[PDB]
Amino acid sequence: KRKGIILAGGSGTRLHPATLAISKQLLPVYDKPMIYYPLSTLMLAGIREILIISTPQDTPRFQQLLGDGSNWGLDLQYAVQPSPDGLAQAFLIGESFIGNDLSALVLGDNLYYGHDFHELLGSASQRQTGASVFAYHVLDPERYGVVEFDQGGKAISLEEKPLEPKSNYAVTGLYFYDQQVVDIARDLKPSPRGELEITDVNRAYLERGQLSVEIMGRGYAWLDTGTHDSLLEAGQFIATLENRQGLKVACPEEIAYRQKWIDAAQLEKLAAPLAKNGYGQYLKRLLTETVY
Amino acid sequence: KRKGIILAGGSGTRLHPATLAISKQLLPVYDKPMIYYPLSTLMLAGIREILIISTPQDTPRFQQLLGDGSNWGLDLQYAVQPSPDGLAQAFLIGESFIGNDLSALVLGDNLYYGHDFHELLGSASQRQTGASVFAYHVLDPERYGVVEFDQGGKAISLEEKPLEPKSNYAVTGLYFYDQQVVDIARDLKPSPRGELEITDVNRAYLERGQLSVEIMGRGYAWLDTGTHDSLLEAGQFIATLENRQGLKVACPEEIAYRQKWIDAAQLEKLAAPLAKNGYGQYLKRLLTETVY
Amino acid sequence: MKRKGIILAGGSGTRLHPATLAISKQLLPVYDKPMIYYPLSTLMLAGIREILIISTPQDTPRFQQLLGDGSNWGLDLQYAVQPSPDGLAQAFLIGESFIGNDLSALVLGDNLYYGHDFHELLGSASQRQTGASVFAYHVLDPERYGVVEFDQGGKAISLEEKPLEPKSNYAVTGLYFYDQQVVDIARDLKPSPRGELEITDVNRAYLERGQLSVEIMGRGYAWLDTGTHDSLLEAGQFIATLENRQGLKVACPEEIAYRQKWIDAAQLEKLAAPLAKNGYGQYLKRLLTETVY
Amino acid sequence: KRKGIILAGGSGTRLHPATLAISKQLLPVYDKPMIYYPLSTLMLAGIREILIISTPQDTPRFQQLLGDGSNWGLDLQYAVQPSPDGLAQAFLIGESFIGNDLSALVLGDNLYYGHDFHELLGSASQRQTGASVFAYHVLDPERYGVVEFDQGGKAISLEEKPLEPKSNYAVTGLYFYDQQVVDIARDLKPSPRGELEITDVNRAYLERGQLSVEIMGRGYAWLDTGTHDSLLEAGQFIATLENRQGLKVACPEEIAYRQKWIDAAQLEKLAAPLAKNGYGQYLKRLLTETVY
Ligand SMILES: Cc1cn([C@H]2C[C@H](O)[C@@H](COP(=O)(O)OP(=O)(O)O[C@H]3O[C@H](CO)[C@@H](O)[C@H](O)[C@H]3O)O2)c(=O)[nH]c1=O
Ligand SMILES: Cc1cn([C@H]2C[C@H](O)[C@@H](COP(=O)(O)OP(=O)(O)O[C@H]3O[C@H](CO)[C@@H](O)[C@H](O)[C@H]3O)O2)c(=O)[nH]c1=O
Ligand SMILES: Cc1cn([C@H]2C[C@H](O)[C@@H](COP(=O)(O)OP(=O)(O)O[C@H]3O[C@H](CO)[C@@H](O)[C@H](O)[C@H]3O)O2)c(=O)[nH]c1=O
Ligand SMILES: Cc1cn([C@H]2C[C@H](O)[C@@H](COP(=O)(O)OP(=O)(O)O[C@H]3O[C@H](CO)[C@@H](O)[C@H](O)[C@H]3O)O2)c(=O)[nH]c1=O
Ligand SMILES: Cc1cn([C@H]2C[C@H](O)[C@@H](COP(=O)(O)OP(=O)(O)O[C@H]3O[C@H](CO)[C@@H](O)[C@H](O)[C@H]3O)O2)c(=O)[nH]c1=O
Ligand SMILES: Cc1cn([C@H]2C[C@H](O)[C@@H](COP(=O)(O)OP(=O)(O)O[C@H]3O[C@H](CO)[C@@H](O)[C@H](O)[C@H]3O)O2)c(=O)[nH]c1=O
Ligand SMILES: Cc1cn([C@H]2C[C@H](O)[C@@H](COP(=O)(O)OP(=O)(O)O[C@H]3O[C@H](CO)[C@@H](O)[C@H](O)[C@H]3O)O2)c(=O)[nH]c1=O
Ligand SMILES: Cc1cn([C@H]2C[C@H](O)[C@@H](COP(=O)(O)OP(=O)(O)O[C@H]3O[C@H](CO)[C@@H](O)[C@H](O)[C@H]3O)O2)c(=O)[nH]c1=O
Repeated sequence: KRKGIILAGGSGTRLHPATLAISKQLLPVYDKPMIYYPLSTLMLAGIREILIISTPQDTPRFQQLLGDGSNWGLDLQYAVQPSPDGLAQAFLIGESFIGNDLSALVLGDNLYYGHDFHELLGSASQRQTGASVFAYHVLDPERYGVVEFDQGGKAISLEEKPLEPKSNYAVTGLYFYDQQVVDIARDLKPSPRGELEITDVNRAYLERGQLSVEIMGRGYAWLDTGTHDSLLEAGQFIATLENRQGLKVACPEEIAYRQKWIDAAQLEKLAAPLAKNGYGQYLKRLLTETVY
Repeated sequence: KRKGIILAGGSGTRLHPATLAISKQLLPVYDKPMIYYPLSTLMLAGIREILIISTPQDTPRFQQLLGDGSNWGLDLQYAVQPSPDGLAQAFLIGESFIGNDLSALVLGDNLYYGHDFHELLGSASQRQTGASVFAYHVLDPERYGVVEFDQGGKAISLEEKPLEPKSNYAVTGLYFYDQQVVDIARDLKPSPRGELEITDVNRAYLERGQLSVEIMGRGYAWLDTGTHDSLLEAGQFIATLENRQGLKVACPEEIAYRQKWIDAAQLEKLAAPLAKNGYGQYLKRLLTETVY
Repeated sequence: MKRKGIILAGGSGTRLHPATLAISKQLLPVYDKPMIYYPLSTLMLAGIREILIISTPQDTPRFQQLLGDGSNWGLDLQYAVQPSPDGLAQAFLIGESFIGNDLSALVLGDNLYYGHDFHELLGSASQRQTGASVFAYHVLDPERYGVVEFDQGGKAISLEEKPLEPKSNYAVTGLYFYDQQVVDIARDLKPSPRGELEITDVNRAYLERGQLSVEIMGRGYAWLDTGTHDSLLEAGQFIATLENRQGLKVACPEEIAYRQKWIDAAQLEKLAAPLAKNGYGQYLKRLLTETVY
Repeated sequence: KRKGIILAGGSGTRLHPATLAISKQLLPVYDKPMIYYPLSTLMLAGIREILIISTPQDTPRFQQLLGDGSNWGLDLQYAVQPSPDGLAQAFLIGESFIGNDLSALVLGDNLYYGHDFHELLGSASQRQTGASVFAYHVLDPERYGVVEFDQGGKAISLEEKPLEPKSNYAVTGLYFYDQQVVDIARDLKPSPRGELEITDVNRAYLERGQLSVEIMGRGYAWLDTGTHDSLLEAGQFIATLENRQGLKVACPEEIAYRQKWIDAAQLEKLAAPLAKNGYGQYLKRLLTETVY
């Protein structure tokens, strides 16, 4: 059983004054709230029990939007991160929620998309020992956790936001962990950036020979919605796919239905109040159409 | 003395689930909140005393964002519209705020842009009798209030969302009124579709020969953020201009400064807390650069 | 086994007027490189090195100027003219001598495919040695396309070209793999009510013989076509977003050639040289010393 | 009478490999060939007699697209620039075309748009002395000719592509000249950059107190299609305006009709060949719709 965490707080300075009114994670990516994207990622990984961590001010907003998850066949819980003191804090704030389980963390502003993403997630969720992370070729690796490989394609080092990156492979905001993660996190000291770093967690596993770094190929899209510009680009990306296909990306209701976490009667009840816009009409259609 | 009103309420059924967490009027248009755009419109019209009308739930959000307006040389007040029962309710809700003064109303999701907009506004503002409104050629006039002209260019008829529009000219969401508006609004009954219509207010002035209809030329951009797609397009539009020019659209701080409503010292105090991001850096730069 | 490829890159481009009064739709850019690069890349990724480019009489020399005989990219490119855009199936009549007694593949010039493991999706189809293979893709407006209907078991049961009342939301994309039966099939075709020699009629002949494989191309793949002004803009934006995020380029023939070992490192450095004053040349250079997984 | 020149040559290296296929000025901007835009600019300035200069290979292609211009009420002529040796060569190549007339040069890859652009053009075009150029605030002045002003608003220096710009005002790719330009261009020698510079022509006028630098306000769009990114952005801009308005930008047939250079019957005849598409349909619509 893997438990899931969505880390959806974080500093808002950058996006002010746009996000003076709204935390980044509540802004729409095209036609739905940003949080639906990472939420769908956990769902596609087969995870139904999820802890959403956000700021004292946004946590109540998330609860209002998403409730307890029961309408979607999920178990959502919530916790507050008082200060954005680092990704790895997720595992301290989430210690009691995780228990003795395996886990997965996804970042609030990370959007993934592509063919057979469900299988890629399935493959990582099924390795019960160590940790799995994903490496993606990017233009500006200095902005991210960076992973270096040897001549044989094997991962050999990690560095957080290196001044002189050793590769162009970023470690994306999606992480699968075994039961070792909490104690690793508990032992960390803040980096010089003043954060409790997920890269330090991932390095702990790498130093024990227990970090699986899978390449997320260039056929996938991995987008960061963290700037005004990237938020725009991501909206256009989603729009182009949805308008071409007549299918929506990261509709939790659809995913719950396809996974059999809710039945047709439940989906029909979710479509009603949204019946007057394209979203509800979309849900209704999924009841009478086979989609492969 | 002309007072301003921003009508910033409205139903969110359309934009759900994106606007399930945030109403249309608080969503960013690229890099700043939507309400900054119509606010800037009033400011460019020389209006400093402005009433913001929103939903019960949104008024405190607007208040948090904007305060009393004193930081920007403005006098901002707030009122609530309990149900989106028509644009003309603005004059009932704002009857006391208006007093015996002239007024202007702008719609919360309307974004205007172009060369000599400030002169177009000033001219309408200087007309102390009757009403003034603006007509703009559009592709789908059936979505809007539509104004018909005779062979000599005189406005002859108005119709709200006509099934068979008489022209391709939409009446935009920006209206200037004399003291007659409140009593005209007070005598209106709701339309078949159940709204107290701005088009009916406008028709009352037309039928007395006191409605001025100015053509807003194709050189201007008049956009609305009413839909997912149009918000995306409005974001791209603003981004292209800002990134080309190194100037921002609808920064209230800048407009206030340029209009002499706040001095250099006040502008510097506004920029400090935003100094870590591009918006604060922008305000500071405005103190040392002459922009024509 | 060798399969031979065909790009159908003709037509009038009427929907794109007046932009296509200047150039063939297939020479217009999609973001940073000519549209034709994209379908060409698709054939290359299917392991196909010998490719006939069919175009209008006026545009044929323009493609010859851009691409040449293909030898610098390790390919064998040839050209033939379609006098009038009288149907996709005409590709097999125009290309009959080119095809000879070989397996073939046709890709449409304004079709742009992208996604994870597309390379393997192409290789599975290209490596078959019998029947026809085509791809079904869920779309919003199936009435604009060849449409495939399935029974409750997932089996293809009918094909209709541009149906006013589509039987499903699955379009048959502009990518087709054929065995040696196709030329004789095409030869017996008559113009449809639309006035064309239809690929859909070709595909129905295979279906009738139980020899049509319809593979679903899932929603994780992007299949776009640049037929409208709007569509072409959106395709450019899509490529741009990917390229700017990744530091990698989509459908660079020089890269794909180098990766398939059809050209060597020295060959690539040579291609990069004349292009080095721009970002595209710089990227080719970077590929010589960067391992990309 | 002023005569016009469109410099539509150059290598277009920044656009490789797209411009291996085609001259940059033959590539579409959204819906019509790039060259329509600068052509429309000249036409909007009242100019009917225009010389189009391009490369040896492309000049014939422009002749094929546009012909002798008689069908649009113009007199279009062509000349080859053997090598892209500087904007000022347009005055040498075009020496005989110009004769003893006033002239104007517009760059092939520059796109202007905005309210009262026609009046802005008319003012400059109708002057009968000196040189007129336009200054536009930009984010990256180092890429352009840069004009500096004194405290009084008076232009005091010009630099081409300065590493350390003295201002954020670029001199755009539109230039109006009296009879002095040809002899000025004749005396120029190639710059450090290896080019016969328009900026050198402009400084010759500035030295004699005969350069009018007019500010093109932030209300106007001035874009150029020189990078892949900027060509994309220009296309989206045009698209947004065209789809909102149901009007098209830079349609030569329209402009010619509005200026009375062609009549209705002439216009019907031009739409006929284009009727099966949205562009022909638009021309037809112009015959029976009054557009203010
Ligand atoms: C630091 C911090 C962040 N966050 C949230 C905010 C965002 O949704 C998300 C990521 O924050 P950002 O600030 O975009 O990304 P950043 O924290 O610089 O980088 C992280 O995210 C990258 C992937 O996006 C990784 O490559 C880096 O290794 C990792 O450290 O996590 C929190 O909820 N709490 C925090 O304390
Ligand atoms: C099912 C579903 C998927 N997605 C997103 C998740 C992924 O980013 C992307 C693609 O979904 P995936 O299920 O990973 O892959 P997809 O291309 O649909 O491929 C599936 O469908 C193909 C066609 O039947 C099969 O041949 C593949 O074996 C199968 O994996 O779409 C959604 O946003 N919502 C969904 O309801
Ligand atoms: C009806 C109503 C609307 N609103 C807000 C929501 C939006 O910011 C703005 C406009 O409402 P919408 O419903 O987008 O636009 P719509 O109401 O269809 O039409 C209005 O706005 C159009 C232009 O935007 C005009 O051409 C029409 O004449 C006028 O009736 O007004 C309110 O705040 N309260 C309301 O009662
Ligand atoms: C007439 C015409 C114009 N344009 C371009 C030129 C400009 O970049 C932009 C706006 O055209 P202009 O004629 O400069 O300006 P516009 O905003 O239409 O304003 C005009 O129309 C207004 C409304 O009737 C008048 O109040 C103004 O006096 C008049 O100048 O559109 C075209 O691309 N094609 C056209 O046919
Ligand atoms: C009819 C015809 C087309 N062409 C070129 C033009 C384009 O690159 C490409 C496709 O032409 P279009 O007119 O977009 O596509 P269209 O003929 O409507 O539809 C075809 O392509 C669709 C996929 O794009 C399929 O779903 C249909 O079954 C198929 O008939 O083929 C030619 O070169 N010659 C032709 O005779
Ligand atoms: C190699 C290459 C690919 N492409 C396009 C074709 C596809 O649309 C898209 C993805 O390329 P593909 O090779 O199909 O798939 P990609 O996501 O890179 O996955 C590969 O790379 C993965 C990461 O190492 C491997 O796990 C996979 O087994 C392998 O198939 O990129 C290009 O445009 N140019 C190229 O040079
Ligand atoms: C040098 C040269 C250029 N051209 C064409 C190419 C373009 O359509 C147009 C401009 O060329 P570009 O090289 O993009 O623009 P660039 O030459 O960097 O700069 C010019 O254009 C800038 C405005 O776009 C100005 O601000 C500069 O003062 C001016 O020198 O002229 C020619 O046809 N022949 C030429 O010799
Ligand atoms: C001053 C200012 C303007 N704007 C918006 C309002 C308009 O949509 C657009 C253009 O502003 P306007 O002031 O109406 O027009 P603009 O093009 O700057 O033209 C001005 O500046 C020109 C150049 O000095 C003068 O020749 C004109 O007479 C003058 O009106 O920019 C802002 O968003 N922020 C601002 O601070």
